[PDB]
Amino acid sequence: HHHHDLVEDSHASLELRNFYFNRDFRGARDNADEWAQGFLLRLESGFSEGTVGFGVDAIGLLGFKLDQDDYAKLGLTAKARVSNSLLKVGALHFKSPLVSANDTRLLPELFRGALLDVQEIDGLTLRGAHLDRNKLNSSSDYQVFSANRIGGRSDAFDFAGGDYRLTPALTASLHQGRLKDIYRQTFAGLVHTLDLGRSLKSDLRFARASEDGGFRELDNRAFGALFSLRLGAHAVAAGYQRISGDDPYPYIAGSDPYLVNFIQIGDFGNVDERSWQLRYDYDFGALGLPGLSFMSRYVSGDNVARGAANDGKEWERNTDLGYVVQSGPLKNLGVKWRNATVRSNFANDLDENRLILSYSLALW
Ligand SMILES: CCCCCCCCOCCOCCOCCOCCO
Repeated sequence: HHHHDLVEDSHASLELRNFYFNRDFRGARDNADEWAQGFLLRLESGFSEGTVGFGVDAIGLLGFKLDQDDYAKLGLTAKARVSNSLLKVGALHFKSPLVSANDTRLLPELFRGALLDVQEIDGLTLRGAHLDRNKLNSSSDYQVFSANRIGGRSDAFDFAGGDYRLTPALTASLHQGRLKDIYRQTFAGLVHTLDLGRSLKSDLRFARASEDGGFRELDNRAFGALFSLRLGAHAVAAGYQRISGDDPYPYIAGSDPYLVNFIQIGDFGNVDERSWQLRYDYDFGALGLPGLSFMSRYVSGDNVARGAANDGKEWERNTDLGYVVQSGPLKNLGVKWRNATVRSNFANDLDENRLILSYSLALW
């Protein structure tokens, strides 16, 4: 019986987040501070029997400040399954080259709309979405979209894309989408994974955007290259990014851009910006400290447009230090410290600390 299949096969978890966030400006008059507690209840039902299985997911968000992020929200999502392909309608949170929901604050950004994931066929995975609302990570209400830096107003985002495995090691991607009445963007990607005794990942990105509808003329191009070398417990990555045209890298305001040099604070997607990144990771497991992690990265950008000049420059340093409790009562309890420093000649200098204490508990 259907209703009961929904429950019998359902799963659920609760996540607790305690979150401290600090922004210190070099213009101290813009210094923000926040201490908050969040709760996230995730409910995923099973599917009703048949060719097309139906189900329902829910996500409950509660946040309050401790000193916006003072709210409660429940988002429903109807779903429909055939073979291994999935359609969702309602509240959405997913990642893709042209649109990615953010979850780096207390509570996640959500979109409203329809998302369709077609199961991998012959090495090919197709995805598509129609979105019509954005709910910023820090707020409870759904609003229409605008574009980062660029502005505009839009009540529809659409995209379709394919990810194709040319071989087991090489994946090619092509996504096309539109933020209605603001911009159109197309993305092509190539990713090579070399697994030896140790690994090298090569990630190439190219995206072009222009205006849509009656929006002011818009021209942007963004090329990215990221090479990530895994060497035992060590990892080093080098990234290169170049933004071109009259306009900066467009994306839905509030969301995450798919730029290889997008980091804790900056996207390095300013007009004409050229940037390079070095990144290091160490996993302390082999050493005997499973659960301890460290990450450090640096990005330097130049060629940024300042009026008719191109002498804008910036750099940002990030450091992540994190520990997950491995055993005992408090098992799965995780603490993470994210520290960022930014300096530029076209924006304000900033130091930022994020401290996140998180605990996840399976209900069933
Ligand atoms: C948490 C502090 C992060 C600072 C980064 C330190 C850089 C670590 O580089 C060490 C790499 O050294 C390679 C080891 O040299 C090979 C010889 O011995 C290897 C066999 O144990």
